[PDB]
Amino acid sequence: KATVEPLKDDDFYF
Amino acid sequence: KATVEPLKDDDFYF
Amino acid sequence: VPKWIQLNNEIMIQKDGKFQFDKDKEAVHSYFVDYINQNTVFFHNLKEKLDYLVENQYYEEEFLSLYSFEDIKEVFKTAYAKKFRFPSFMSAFKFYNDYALKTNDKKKILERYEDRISIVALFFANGDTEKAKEYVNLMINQEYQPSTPTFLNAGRKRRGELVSCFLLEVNDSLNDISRAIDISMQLSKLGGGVSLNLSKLRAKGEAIKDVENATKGVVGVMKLLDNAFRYADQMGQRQGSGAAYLNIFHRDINDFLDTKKISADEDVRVKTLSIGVVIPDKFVELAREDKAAYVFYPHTIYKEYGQHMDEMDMNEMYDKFVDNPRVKKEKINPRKLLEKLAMLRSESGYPYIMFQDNVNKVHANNHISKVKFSNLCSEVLQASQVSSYTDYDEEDEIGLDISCNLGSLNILNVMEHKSIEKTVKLATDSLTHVSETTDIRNAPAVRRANKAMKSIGLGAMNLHGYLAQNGIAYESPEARDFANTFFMMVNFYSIQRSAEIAKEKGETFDQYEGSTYATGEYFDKYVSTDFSPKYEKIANLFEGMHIPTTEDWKKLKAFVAEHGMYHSYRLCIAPTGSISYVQSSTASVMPIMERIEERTYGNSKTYYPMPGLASNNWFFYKEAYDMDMFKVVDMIATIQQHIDQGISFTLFLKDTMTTRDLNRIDLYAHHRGIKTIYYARTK
Amino acid sequence: VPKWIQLNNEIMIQKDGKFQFDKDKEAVHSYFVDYINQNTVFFHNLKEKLDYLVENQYYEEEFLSLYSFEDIKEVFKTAYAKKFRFPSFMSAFKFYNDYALKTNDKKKILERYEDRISIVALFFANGDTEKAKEYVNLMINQEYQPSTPTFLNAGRKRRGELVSCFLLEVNDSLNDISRAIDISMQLSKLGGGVSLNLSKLRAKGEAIKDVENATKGVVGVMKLLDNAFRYADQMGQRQGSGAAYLNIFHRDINDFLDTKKISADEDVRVKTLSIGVVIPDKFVELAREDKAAYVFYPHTIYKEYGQHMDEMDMNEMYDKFVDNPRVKKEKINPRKLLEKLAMLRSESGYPYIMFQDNVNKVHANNHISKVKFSNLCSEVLQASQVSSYTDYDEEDEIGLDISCNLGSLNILNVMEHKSIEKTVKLATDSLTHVSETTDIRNAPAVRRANKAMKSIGLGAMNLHGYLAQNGIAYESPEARDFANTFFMMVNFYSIQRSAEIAKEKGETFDQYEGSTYATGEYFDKYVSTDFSPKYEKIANLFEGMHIPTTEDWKKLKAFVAEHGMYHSYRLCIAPTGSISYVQSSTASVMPIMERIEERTYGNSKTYYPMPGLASNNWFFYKEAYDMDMFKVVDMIATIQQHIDQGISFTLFLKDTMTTRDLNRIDLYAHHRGIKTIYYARTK
Ligand SMILES: Nc1ncnc2c1ncn2[C@@H]1O[C@H](COP(=O)(O)OP(=O)(O)OP(=O)(O)O)[C@@H](O)[C@H]1O
Ligand SMILES: Nc1ncnc2c1ncn2[C@@H]1O[C@H](COP(=O)(O)OP(=O)(O)OP(=O)(O)O)[C@@H](O)[C@H]1O
Ligand SMILES: Cc1cn([C@H]2C[C@H](O)[C@@H](COP(=O)(O)OP(=O)(O)OP(=O)(O)O)O2)c(=O)[nH]c1=O
Ligand SMILES: Cc1cn([C@H]2C[C@H](O)[C@@H](COP(=O)(O)OP(=O)(O)OP(=O)(O)O)O2)c(=O)[nH]c1=O
Ligand SMILES: Nc1nc2c(ncn2[C@H]2C[C@H](O)[C@@H](COP(=O)(O)OP(=O)(O)O)O2)c(=O)[nH]1
Ligand SMILES: Nc1nc2c(ncn2[C@H]2C[C@H](O)[C@@H](COP(=O)(O)OP(=O)(O)O)O2)c(=O)[nH]1
Ligand SMILES: [Mg+2]
Ligand SMILES: [Mg+2]
Repeated sequence: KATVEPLKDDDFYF
Repeated sequence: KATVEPLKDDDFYF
Repeated sequence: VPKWIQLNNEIMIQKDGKFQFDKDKEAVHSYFVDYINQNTVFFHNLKEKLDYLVENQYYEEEFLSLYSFEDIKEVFKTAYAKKFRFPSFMSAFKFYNDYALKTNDKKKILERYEDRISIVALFFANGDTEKAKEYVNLMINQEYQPSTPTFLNAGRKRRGELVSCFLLEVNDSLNDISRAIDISMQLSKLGGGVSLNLSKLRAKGEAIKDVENATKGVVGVMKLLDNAFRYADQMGQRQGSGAAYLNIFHRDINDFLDTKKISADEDVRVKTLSIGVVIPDKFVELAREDKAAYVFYPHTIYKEYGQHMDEMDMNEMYDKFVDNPRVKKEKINPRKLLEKLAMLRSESGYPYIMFQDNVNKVHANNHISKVKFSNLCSEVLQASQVSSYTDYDEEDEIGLDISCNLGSLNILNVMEHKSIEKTVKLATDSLTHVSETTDIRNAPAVRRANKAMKSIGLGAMNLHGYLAQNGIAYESPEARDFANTFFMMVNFYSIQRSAEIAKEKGETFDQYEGSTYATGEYFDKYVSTDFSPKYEKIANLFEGMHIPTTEDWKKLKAFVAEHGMYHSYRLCIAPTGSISYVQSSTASVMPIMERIEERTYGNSKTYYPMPGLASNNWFFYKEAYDMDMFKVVDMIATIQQHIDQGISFTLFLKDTMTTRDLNRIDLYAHHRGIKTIYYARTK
Repeated sequence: VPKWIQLNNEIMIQKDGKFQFDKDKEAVHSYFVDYINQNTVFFHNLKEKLDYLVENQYYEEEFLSLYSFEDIKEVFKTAYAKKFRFPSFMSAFKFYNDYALKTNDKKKILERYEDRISIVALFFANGDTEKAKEYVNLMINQEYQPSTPTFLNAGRKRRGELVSCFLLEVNDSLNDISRAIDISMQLSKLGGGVSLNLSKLRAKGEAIKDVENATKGVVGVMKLLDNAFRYADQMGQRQGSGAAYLNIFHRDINDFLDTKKISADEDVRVKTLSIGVVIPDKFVELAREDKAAYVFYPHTIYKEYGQHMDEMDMNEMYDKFVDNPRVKKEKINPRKLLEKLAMLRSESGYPYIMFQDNVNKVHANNHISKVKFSNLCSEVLQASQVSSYTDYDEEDEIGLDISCNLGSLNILNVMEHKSIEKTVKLATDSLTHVSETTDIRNAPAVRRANKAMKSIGLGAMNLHGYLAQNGIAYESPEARDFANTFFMMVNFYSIQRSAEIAKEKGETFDQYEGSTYATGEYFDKYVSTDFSPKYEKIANLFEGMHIPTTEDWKKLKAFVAEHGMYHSYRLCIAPTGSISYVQSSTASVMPIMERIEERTYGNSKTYYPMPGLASNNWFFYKEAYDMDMFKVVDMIATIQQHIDQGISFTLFLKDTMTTRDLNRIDLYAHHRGIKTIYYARTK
């Protein structure tokens, strides 16, 4: 359990 | 649990 | 609230100081005319019904195609001519909830009692119209009841197997353990209960190809089997049931028993796996003398002697094992082990106890093999040969894995009809047909042993019901006299039917010539001792029915010697759990547990008085917990002397009695010739 | 406290502000002179030692009989001619504690490093003295390290299998599940890790031959496999390790992941079964656009289309699955599933992530099958065909189950010797020999695929050690340039050696003609793009060594078209856990976790500086956790483009990083063409 953080888009683009 | 009572020698003959 | 269960609950309302037993007749009448006739699918004619059932995958076309529809109509008329009426609400409820055929959505009812009986009879007869009518008469009179698998699945397309008891021998190899797991899952998938012998498996701390302390023992295989049975649970409606058996002289016996302790860890305890312990006379002798017993490492014995420990006579090889330095043994206290067995049975009902020398001193097929373990119900006692499952590329040596078809005579209805001979012979024929039509294509040893041994199990029920309805106490000597005569007659007619089947088919069971039937030693007590009733009260119960004498037994012995026997084993008394309600009979030959049985089905509470219970025979229906277990042992041993296999013998214990009392009951059962002890039920 | 342990502990004692790295040479010298030379059994001549080893069931007489004793003596001379010295105490300790041959009581030492290398080389050569000497030179120079199974077991009578990675397909049937459990136990018995594809198994709540909602799903099989691996614990020596793979579009994916939660129930949690998730590009596309995704019941798809769900391309078939009313599905949130994956990897390091379309877009054997899952170490990516294990009486339909032989080039030693071509070709020959000499009698699909595919895995190690000892940062573009050139050369020479073996034997692997090697599509990027170093420093590292050009790749393409390819698969970068210490190398192509390794053996603690660590190159040995995981992904993707199978890619995470950070790393790995992700290691 480090820290749950949601994927807030733009994380699928590079 | 049921009470544990040791077997006697006479218990093996009928 | 349903009207029928409301009427059924008026039994306990005591009017004028008595239970209203007649309410159950009103209860079943209301049950029918308010639920069953409403929910029953009715067709214009039987032809439309049969066509509907065959077309929509409810029945099998092959067995119905052996009769012209006029013959099937005649069979159904014979079933309905009796106009059978369930005497109690529980009988009809259990039938129409467990065995009656229902639509694919479990919405309506397709089969009545007569329809199911007619279908089972046409399945049994295999093309014979007169035989089908005879089976219809036998079952509609409730003289004979096929087991739950057969009665439930006979003639149904999407069905399980007609056999539900299987016994597997596991060899001491990983290939054999994997095959045992696979076969256990395959047979549990079919709905059968599987028993496994774990005595040939080497103990914990044995070498696996010259690396020592490598084997996990029988407890690892026990965990594997427990998870295999949890996986193959058939939707979970009836979860996979398995039994494991270990010889008491196995080194892993203490760890084997520790799997049932309440304080057992999750990495050891098994939940879906029943356990049985096989006790040779040597262990009882060692405990009696308070000497130091030894448990042995099976692999050391196999390496030293070339045979498995359980394949050898412990009463003649125990001292050789102890004196052998190359055999590894562990010191145990046999009396401490007996006390642990008693404590475990008190706290959990486990293990099953098999007295190996009690089974094998009267075993008829010791030439094939000795009986090394029992089934999940602890009453099947047959010779088995272990298989040698090899690598994938190599051929397997298929042994003999036990399986028998179950069937119960209703003692009350058989005695009322004075039809011991006809019922026994017809039941033997039906069980033979079930054996012949059973083909397990994923258990090679079960298949081979079913084809070779042709073993059947013909049990009985309603013994206590018949005795209580005839004014005979279960513990009374008259009850044991009746049981002696009745089961001697059953054995006589089963042997006669087996010999007649062998003569007609021209074949006997495999290795019959080495059996005690062929040598004639089996018939010694029957040609020497007369089993006619010793009491005038019992002798009148058999009036109008011929009791075979010593001369009749000599003639039967000559007949068997000249024609042989078709079945290696014929008689085994199973628990007969749920079919006892349908037949309105007490369960098996054991005494009743409750006079009026209270059950809760869903959110409804209903009560089941014992069959025939009234005020005139209230005290003859003595509960099993209130009676002396020594007299019950005497009764079961009287019955056991006429039964070639075992009897599922449940011990009914009070809370007051200690573990010493349970041990005394076990030792008296061993002394009296009891082959197996099923359960230690405590109230 | 041992003298060598004290000397090794003086490394941490900082003298003049620097670690005493030179104490490890003193530590290893003391270790040898005080323990190894004392506990090494010495013989008057090599003949006496060899006779003692063969006659005392230590070696195999079959492979040693292929040489005259003069040839074996010359091979041992070649091994001892190098005068190899272990540079660090940990190298010698690991070798003499894990791989050196010991007496049956594990008291004395029979094999030195040279003896083990000579025996392995003599086993590899299979009768060729010059080839054996070449293998001796290759291994004593530590340019090539055979895997732990091969190095430990080659030429040993009481040996396990030389292969330890197996990949099994499990078909949707009880027969196939039981066979999978059996084969898993048999392979774990041999000491090999077993990976099982559970995607074909129908989900929980599916119908079993007209009985709806009867299947326990993949989790029941998971429990069965976990207990099977716990039982088959390698004779109680090393814990049985197995892996289960499930497609992310499988309906039981959430139940599959819940088996690794810390709060998982004991009837759901699996302990010894690693889990890997297969993710097609369709799932990543659905999560990218935040569209709600569907997981499908595999049996409905199989019934509708006649093909397994994992046998079909989800990119084209996903819409047809969703729009098909006869295909059962449940809505999921793909982004929530990705976050759950990242949370599970943070908590426990599981599951492995296999990007299905990254593997199959460059897979050379898609005609045989697509790559559906990976091994226990997440680097084996080969085509598999599921086997149809039928009933006992019937004939099974044997498919292809993956099992490849592992070997590792030492990048530092291969680079310093300027022997990429020779080391690669000799390693290919040795791996081919291991493949041919491997015969597994209880896994028919594994044996068939080993005989047909002839797949090998040639990995690499000491990438970070070589780079840090040459003043190159692991994340630097020059490091990726070196990896590109080096692994292009490795791929070139492995393809050349495979085609040479095919020409020599006149045979290719089964179904080679449909591969991209046969059509030339494999060589497109090699005949179109130049992979020479783009940096002068990197180009100087390859001085004296011919880097294959575009014309060389065209010649290789023509040679492969003319003569074929012997190995379906050649290169896979395994983790190389314990053999890295013996080779004084950093593990695999991964960066180092710690600069100096602190471990406790027995009651004494040991210190292991990374090989070549000093004051000058201290900061080039950057710890993996301090590194940017994006640059590590870039490096592995640079290597992955020359490796036909996968690479064991461990994510090294800090405690401060979020679930979003792990998800970003996974998505960038997917974007960059990473095939598999092994572990999420958090500091
Ligand atoms: N106890 C019962 N067991 C079996 N079927 C029953 C029972 N009670 C009722 N039924 C069913 O309900 C039908 C009607 O029951 P009912 O009590 O009217 O019997 P009957 O045959 O019309 O008359 P009677 O029993 O008074 O001679 C029966 O034909 C039978 O199918
Ligand atoms: N680091 C090491 N790696 C391998 N073997 C070693 C190592 N250190 C010592 N030995 C072994 O111990 C023996 C004694 O070596 P030592 O350094 O004491 O002197 P030596 O006999 O002059 O050495 P060498 O034979 O190597 O020239 C070596 O011959 C070798 O077998
Ligand atoms: C027998 C059995 C199977 N299963 C699972 C495992 C199998 O993948 C699946 C059924 O496989 P099968 O055993 O092959 O089912 P079947 O042949 O009897 O009928 P059908 O093939 O039409 O379904 O269900 C259980 O979950 N529990 C069980 O008890
Ligand atoms: C392989 C294996 C066997 N066993 C036990 C169970 C078997 O009853 C017993 C026999 O295993 P086997 O499969 O017969 O192993 P083996 O034939 O190689 O060894 P041996 O030469 O002694 O026959 O070993 C384990 O407990 N764990 C294991 O992992
Ligand atoms: N009609 C009919 N008869 C059924 C059904 N189930 C069982 N039977 C039994 C009742 C009779 O004993 C037998 C013949 O019934 P039928 O076909 O109606 O014949 P019949 O009454 O014209 O002679 O079949 C059923 O559903 N319908
Ligand atoms: N003598 C001896 N030599 C060993 C042993 N283990 C490995 N060797 C290697 C060392 C040499 O390279 C090779 C030959 O040794 P040898 O038999 O003593 O040969 P020689 O020098 O007498 O001709 O074997 C060993 O135990 N004894
Ligand atoms: Mg064996
Ligand atoms: Mg199937």
